[PDB]
Amino acid sequence: RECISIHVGQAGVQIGNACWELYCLEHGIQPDGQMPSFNTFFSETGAGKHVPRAVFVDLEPTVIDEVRTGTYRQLFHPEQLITGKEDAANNYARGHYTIGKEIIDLVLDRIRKLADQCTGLQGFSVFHSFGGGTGSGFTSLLMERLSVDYGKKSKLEFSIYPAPQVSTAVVEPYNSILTTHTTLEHSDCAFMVDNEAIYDICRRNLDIERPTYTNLNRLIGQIVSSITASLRFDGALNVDLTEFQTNLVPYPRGHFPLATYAPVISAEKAYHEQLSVAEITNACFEPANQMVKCDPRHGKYMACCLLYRGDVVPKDVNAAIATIKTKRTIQFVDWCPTGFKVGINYEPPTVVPGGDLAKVQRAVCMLSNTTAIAEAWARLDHKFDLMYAKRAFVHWYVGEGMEEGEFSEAREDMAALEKDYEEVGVDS
Amino acid sequence: RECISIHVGQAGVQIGNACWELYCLEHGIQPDGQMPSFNTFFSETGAGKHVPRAVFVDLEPTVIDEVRTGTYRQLFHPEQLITGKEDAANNYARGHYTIGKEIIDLVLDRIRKLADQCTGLQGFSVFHSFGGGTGSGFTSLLMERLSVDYGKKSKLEFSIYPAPQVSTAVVEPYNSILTTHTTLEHSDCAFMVDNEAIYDICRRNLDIERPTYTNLNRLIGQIVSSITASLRFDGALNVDLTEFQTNLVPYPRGHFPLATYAPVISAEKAYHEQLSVAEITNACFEPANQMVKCDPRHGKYMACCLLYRGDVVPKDVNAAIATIKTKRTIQFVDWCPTGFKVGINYEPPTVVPGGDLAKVQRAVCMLSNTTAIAEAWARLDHKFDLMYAKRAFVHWYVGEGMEEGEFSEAREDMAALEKDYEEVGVDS
Amino acid sequence: REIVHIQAGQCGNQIGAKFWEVISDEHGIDPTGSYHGDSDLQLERINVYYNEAAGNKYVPRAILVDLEPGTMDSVRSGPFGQIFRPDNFVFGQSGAGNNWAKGHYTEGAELVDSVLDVVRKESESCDCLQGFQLTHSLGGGTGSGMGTLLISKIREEYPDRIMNTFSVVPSPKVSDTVVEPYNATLSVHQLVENTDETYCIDNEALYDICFRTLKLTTPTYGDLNHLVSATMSGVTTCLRFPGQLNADLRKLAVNMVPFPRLHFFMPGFAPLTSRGSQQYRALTVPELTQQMFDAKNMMAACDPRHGRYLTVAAVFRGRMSMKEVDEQMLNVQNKNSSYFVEWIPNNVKTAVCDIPPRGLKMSATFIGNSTAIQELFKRISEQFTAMFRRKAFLHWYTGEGMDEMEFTEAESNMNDLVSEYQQYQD
Amino acid sequence: REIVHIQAGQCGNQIGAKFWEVISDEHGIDPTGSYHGDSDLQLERINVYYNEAAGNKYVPRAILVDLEPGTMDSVRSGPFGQIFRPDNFVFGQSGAGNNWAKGHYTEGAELVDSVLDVVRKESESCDCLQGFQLTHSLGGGTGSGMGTLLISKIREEYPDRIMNTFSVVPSPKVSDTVVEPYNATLSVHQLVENTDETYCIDNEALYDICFRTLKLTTPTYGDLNHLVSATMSGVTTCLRFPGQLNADLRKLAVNMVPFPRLHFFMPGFAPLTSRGSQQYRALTVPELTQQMFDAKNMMAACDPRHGRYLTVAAVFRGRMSMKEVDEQMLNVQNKNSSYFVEWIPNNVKTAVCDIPPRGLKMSATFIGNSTAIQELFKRISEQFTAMFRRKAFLHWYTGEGMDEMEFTEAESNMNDLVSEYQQYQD
Ligand SMILES: Nc1nc2c(ncn2[C@@H]2O[C@H](COP(=O)(O)CP(=O)(O)OP(=O)(O)O)[C@@H](O)[C@H]2O)c(=O)[nH]1
Ligand SMILES: Nc1nc2c(ncn2[C@@H]2O[C@H](COP(=O)(O)CP(=O)(O)OP(=O)(O)O)[C@@H](O)[C@H]2O)c(=O)[nH]1
Ligand SMILES: Nc1nc2c(ncn2[C@@H]2O[C@H](COP(=O)(O)OP(=O)(O)OP(=O)(O)O)[C@@H](O)[C@H]2O)c(=O)[nH]1
Ligand SMILES: Nc1nc2c(ncn2[C@@H]2O[C@H](COP(=O)(O)OP(=O)(O)OP(=O)(O)O)[C@@H](O)[C@H]2O)c(=O)[nH]1
Ligand SMILES: [Mg+2]
Ligand SMILES: [Mg+2]
Ligand SMILES: [Mg+2]
Ligand SMILES: [Mg+2]
Repeated sequence: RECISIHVGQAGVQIGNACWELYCLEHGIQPDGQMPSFNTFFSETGAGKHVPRAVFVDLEPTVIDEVRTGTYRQLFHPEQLITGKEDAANNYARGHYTIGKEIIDLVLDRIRKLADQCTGLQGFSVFHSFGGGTGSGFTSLLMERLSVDYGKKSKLEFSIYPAPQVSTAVVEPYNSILTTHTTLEHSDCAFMVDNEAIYDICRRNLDIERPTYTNLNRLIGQIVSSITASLRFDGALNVDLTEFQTNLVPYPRGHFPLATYAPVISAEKAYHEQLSVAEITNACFEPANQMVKCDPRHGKYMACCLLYRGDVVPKDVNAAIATIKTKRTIQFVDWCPTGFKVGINYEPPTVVPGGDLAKVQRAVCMLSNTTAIAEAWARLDHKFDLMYAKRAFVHWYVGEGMEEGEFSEAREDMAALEKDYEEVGVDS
Repeated sequence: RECISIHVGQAGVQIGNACWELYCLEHGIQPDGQMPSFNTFFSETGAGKHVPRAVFVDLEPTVIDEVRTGTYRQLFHPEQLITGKEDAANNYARGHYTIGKEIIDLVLDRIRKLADQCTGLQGFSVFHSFGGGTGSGFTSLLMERLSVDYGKKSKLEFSIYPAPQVSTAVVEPYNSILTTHTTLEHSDCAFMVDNEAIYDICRRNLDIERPTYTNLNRLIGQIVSSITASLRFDGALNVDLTEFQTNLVPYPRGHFPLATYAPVISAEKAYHEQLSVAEITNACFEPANQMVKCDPRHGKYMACCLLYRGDVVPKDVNAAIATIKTKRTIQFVDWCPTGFKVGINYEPPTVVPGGDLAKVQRAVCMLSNTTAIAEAWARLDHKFDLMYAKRAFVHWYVGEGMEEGEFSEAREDMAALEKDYEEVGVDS
Repeated sequence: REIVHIQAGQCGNQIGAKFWEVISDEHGIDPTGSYHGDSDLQLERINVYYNEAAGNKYVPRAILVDLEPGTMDSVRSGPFGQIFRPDNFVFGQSGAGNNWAKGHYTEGAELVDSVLDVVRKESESCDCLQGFQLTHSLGGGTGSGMGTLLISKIREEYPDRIMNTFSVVPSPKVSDTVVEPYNATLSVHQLVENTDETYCIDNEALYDICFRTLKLTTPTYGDLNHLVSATMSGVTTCLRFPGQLNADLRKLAVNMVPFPRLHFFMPGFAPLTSRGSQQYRALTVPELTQQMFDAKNMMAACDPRHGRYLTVAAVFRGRMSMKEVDEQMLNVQNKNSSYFVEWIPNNVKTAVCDIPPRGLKMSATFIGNSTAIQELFKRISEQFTAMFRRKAFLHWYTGEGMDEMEFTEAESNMNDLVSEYQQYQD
Repeated sequence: REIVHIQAGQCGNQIGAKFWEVISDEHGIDPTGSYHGDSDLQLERINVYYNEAAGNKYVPRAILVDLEPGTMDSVRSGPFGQIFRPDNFVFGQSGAGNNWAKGHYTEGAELVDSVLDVVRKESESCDCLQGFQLTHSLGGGTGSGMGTLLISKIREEYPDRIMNTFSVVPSPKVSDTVVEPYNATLSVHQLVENTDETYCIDNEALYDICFRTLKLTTPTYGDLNHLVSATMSGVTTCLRFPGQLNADLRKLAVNMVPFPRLHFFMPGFAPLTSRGSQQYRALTVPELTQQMFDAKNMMAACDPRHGRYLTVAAVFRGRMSMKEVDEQMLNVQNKNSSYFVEWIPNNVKTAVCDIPPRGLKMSATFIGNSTAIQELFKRISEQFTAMFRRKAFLHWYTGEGMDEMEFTEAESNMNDLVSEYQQYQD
């Protein structure tokens, strides 16, 4: 019941940096690899050194070099640090093919090595952005090959959603749309997260004046471990990744649950506050704590899963659920009666030294399949239209070999996706 | 059987400052929240810190900042300290709508949070002035929303009555009249208090040369706790807030009981004096101890309720009542035979360190529905007429969107109110 | 909560020099801009008037503007020139010659556009503007001309912000230029439509204060402009420091303006007496109210008792009781009820804050709005008509391009203001 | 990841002199070539611009080229002449006389072949070229002539490498030679087809910066070329040092070029103000963005607000938050949306790295692509037509062998570029 973590691009790697740091914090792992104690993510060598089961890929050396110069470079095996010599210029054409195609075989074989190291691989998780090159384009290439050799193993993807505020590439819509299609084709579950919503949480609930990616990544990393580490460690009601597939995807296409997380409270505001299971879950149904820029009250629910860490009793959860059903404004779709899944571990939430969040006694992760996701898609469609109407910058992809129809096609596929969410939301 | 305290404006907040200080004094609460011991007003966190169930709102930061810099800032939760960035300029138009409308949603949700924290909310009490902006206008807005979501919970309002002496806004009559109407529409019981009558008591019974608001607030705060804390703590004859509704309001409109309180005696004059239950209640029927500038001997009584703290025996009260009936000049209205309600707690009156009143062994709060209240209304009507005759300053509201007829309307509503008090006073 | 201040003309430059001196004293800011205060409260609202520069240094949120370099340089050479940033020195090189037409209409306009860009920059640096403050003359070319142009542009950009101005009012005993009434009339015409309030201070009255009450044999502008700055700082004390009543200027505006066009005010101040007698003083609120009511302590050259009051604002600094202040000010109205207009019950409004002026235990600033003010407008309008009828010197303004009707209409609006005071008078 | 830089003409030679000075400062390289830095990061990407010579000495990957020995010698005589190897000094002995025909077409070609062989040698020594950088004039004979020949040959050999160039743009107030528009037109014609991007800097604007903002009474090229070098080093800071966003020049090219033929850029820089005011500064991202947006801090003589933006790139140096930068730059677009072209949502892109410029805590480089740029082309094309119509001085180029149609077609392509800016403008 092991897994592999794949980090592509700076978005994937920098997030990964916090993720593995967190895993060290969860089990008392020293940077040197020495750890006296997580075998799902680490393998052990005869030296008593543990090695992260992960692959870090960046087509430009730069970020990988950062890894190589950091403290955890002694944790990572040199073969897991793979780099190219030039980026994809924020461009899928290069990421997916022109450049990335020259490295991907190395990458896949290192994955195989790890796959052979694992005895019972449940699956793997991938981190990347939607708008980058390496992070999007290369990622697409990668998933094409992984679904060939692994197939059936869990394909979890964590994708960063381009915000209107932050925008670092003018052709991000194009990059994102191309990517999206391929993730529809090969992922099992995609989680897109909006840095702009996260910033909002950090400035209001963590009270942070000036959020950076380093703080943003800490938040995300903890959420990801609450989903996985928490499954590995055992608790009361353990919930496997295969159950998430089974329970969260009603139709082959609706594989886009979103995440909301609480408690996200600064130490200073946590004093004085004690949240019950019910109260934390009430925070989880608030749009203001949503890690994606959309409105949960607008959309309808199809699936919802709550995972618990630390001090939680099933009974309290049962009461909390009743409250959500009655309080809310949780319009669930007829197609799914009642769909709330509950996983409860005993493992307590962990705290990062030099962190920005309070120590908490219980924590809740909300995963949910809601029709509000279409909203985000609509925003991207529009942006595409504008760029594509003029065909500004199109030569940067076409000149690398892309076909006009490929862009049309991908957009259309997203339009279909959104329409499918509409359809499922239509009660029947 | 819990409650929430809402403090709006400086009048509401500064009064509140003394109120929560008093609650600390009643139960030995440290500024840090630590208290070893009031659950109706406080919730407890796992740290053993207790948090005041209250919301403080000020459209100008200034006063809230004062709170934030005071000792009790460690008691208050940061989310309960809500502020805007500009006042209402003493003007309902802004308080109720232009400015206040932009914050009120925050406020209401924090109220909801507390409402969800309470298990059995009896209701809530609001403190504000009639003449201010935030205190009057914002308050109106607030009550409009609270009656929607809570409805039926107790709506107690404590309003400061503008004195002829103190007058800090030229359009106070206008502010007050607009407010009044809305309080008629949504409060369950309004208590208006005149700082000028209070000053008179402080200079004569407390012997204070120079009263300030800080001394004035102490007096009021104690009265308010004698009504509520005293219900929460249990005594002999406990009297709920719902009983006050039932017993003090004969018709939907007559919801304006006034307060009188005794003993209000300085330490120096209290030596040597011992007041019996009967004697204190005799002080309570004296106009000179009335906290509202009006004449109780002029008006008639419809309802009267006496609440007792400390060392009181029902028998002594029974005798005191007979004395009031026989001594007095308590012309009760035919419509209500005999209407005297008695609540007796065991909880002794408390003393504020550095206070201005003597330690007392028994204390009496008088609530009463009397026709003399019309007098005060008449004064306000006249003042309005003068301003409105010229239409001086009208552009400060109209320019913010108010309608001329709105002012006419509100006055007329007050005229109707006064006439209704007349009618009830007419014996039948 | 922030205020942008602009100094226009020598008057503006020198009065403002004293103003900023005082404000830095209020907050413990030394001439370098460094904070060495006494209290936390000194910093707590420092933002109204200052930007915090690197190193805990502060920069006054204000622009210095003129057409003569020398003046600007003399201000910059003194203490507090160092506190100002170079970015706030906007000036030309040739005065207006006391000509509103040159200041407002032509030359001053050329600088005004750059001033406005600096204004905009500062308003952008602010979190939330409360308003603007201008200091200028009613009779000078840039003070009344340029400054009024600037005002029309600022109000245009910020309709809901408070526009207030302090300005020097001509007097028969002061008058320097023959066209001073011409400049005044033209500025008044514009100010009555484009400001929320203006304070009318007359040097004549100020000289009387200096000698009569302050026992000075040689009144100088250095001290006269000091008295003005006292009143200017008084009006935002509560804004800057915690207190009990009426801190906001808008609140004050609401309570002081009964009619849109009557927005001219009579400032005054207490305690205001020489040191010789101070040893026999005993400040109480009655003492402060006695001095503030007394016309001799008004900074405006006009006795309120000749007219009638529409509004009175009194701002108190320092720890006084609520009763004492509210009883005594009520008593002023009670005792002098014959000088108040019966439309407003409770004509006297008070503001009370907890921080006293450095050196005093308590202090009080008086703002009056009485119909007596019309006399100052009579002095101007009368003098104007004498010149205007003969067109003496008019050619200097017609040389700039001003139309006789421009002046005619300006007069008309002055006449309207007087008539409106009379309508409210009685 | 490596870049080959070439200095052509006096402009190129002197601007590049400052550039290399700065780059060695960036990495702790002394004038001898020895490394004495402060950080490991200084070495970590030193390879972009340097070769490591025996003994931990570094040699700049760049070629110095001209037709006049004296210039070359003067550069070599200064600091940093020592850092260059003899192998990079390629020059003749007779200038072009400001004649593109002599530089491009005839004489300069003779040296270009030897330059190219040195270029090839250096590209062979490199692991992987990222691109090429040229520094030259648009109006001179070797700067525009020889340099453009060299460019056509380099791009020919390396089609996928980034060709960028920085070049000095003629102005009505600068113009030295009568045939300067002729040289410009001919170079433009070639550059528009043969480069990936070019930066348009105008000495006029630079002089204004020096006086207006930097308060210098005597702007000199030594300082003017300093400002250019700041922007030149800014664009590869992230390339050379770790950071968060957009390090690669190609990434920037992708985000800055919406259409193949519109590749002319407007550089600018913040903070850019004299020391006198620096004590009142407080650098924040809003402060840097205010200065970078403001047209007065542009190095190009063109106000963007006259046209409309197609793209904006902002590169930040030093430790700033992600929010602050991304919120504020978004806000620039939000507040000045009227100057952006609606085709591109999110016209402003940012790059942020972690290493500040020596002496500053933070800094920002502005690259704009606005349709306003067409004005610079109008100045050139207009002046050209006046000369061309009469054929004044043409004989000097026809003496070399240039055809009237060569110039005619060159003009045509300039006209195309302006029309394309207009097509995108609106
Ligand atoms: N209380 C004071 N009044 C002053 C002062 N300086 C001038 N004034 C008065 O102001 C008017 C003359 O104006 P200024 O010096 O302000 C003229 P200004 O420099 O604004 O414009 P120009 O026409 O371009 O000279 C007049 O009533 C003078 O008598 C001062 O320092 N204090
Ligand atoms: N910002 C700067 N512009 C310069 C400098 N030197 C020259 N120039 C500008 O460049 C153009 C003149 O060019 P040069 O000195 O570069 C001519 P070059 O030596 O390339 O060729 P020849 O025709 O063989 O002399 C013109 O716009 C000058 O005004 C400099 O040092 N800095
Ligand atoms: N949460 C989070 N988001 C990040 C982080 N780094 C980058 N991003 C976001 O991911 C996107 C940036 O992708 P890039 O860094 O440009 O590119 P890349 O995906 O690494 O691959 P290349 O384009 O080839 O360099 C933007 O939308 C950023 O806001 C990070 O550390 N944390
Ligand atoms: N008893 C008592 N009355 C007070 C206190 N503070 C103010 N008041 C009275 O309440 C009224 C003042 O309201 P303001 O302080 O002007 O205004 P506000 O209601 O806080 O709201 P804004 O007008 O928007 O500032 C006057 O009638 C005062 O006499 C206080 O602490 N205690
Ligand atoms: Mg990258
Ligand atoms: Mg208030
Ligand atoms: Mg002057
Ligand atoms: Mg030369």
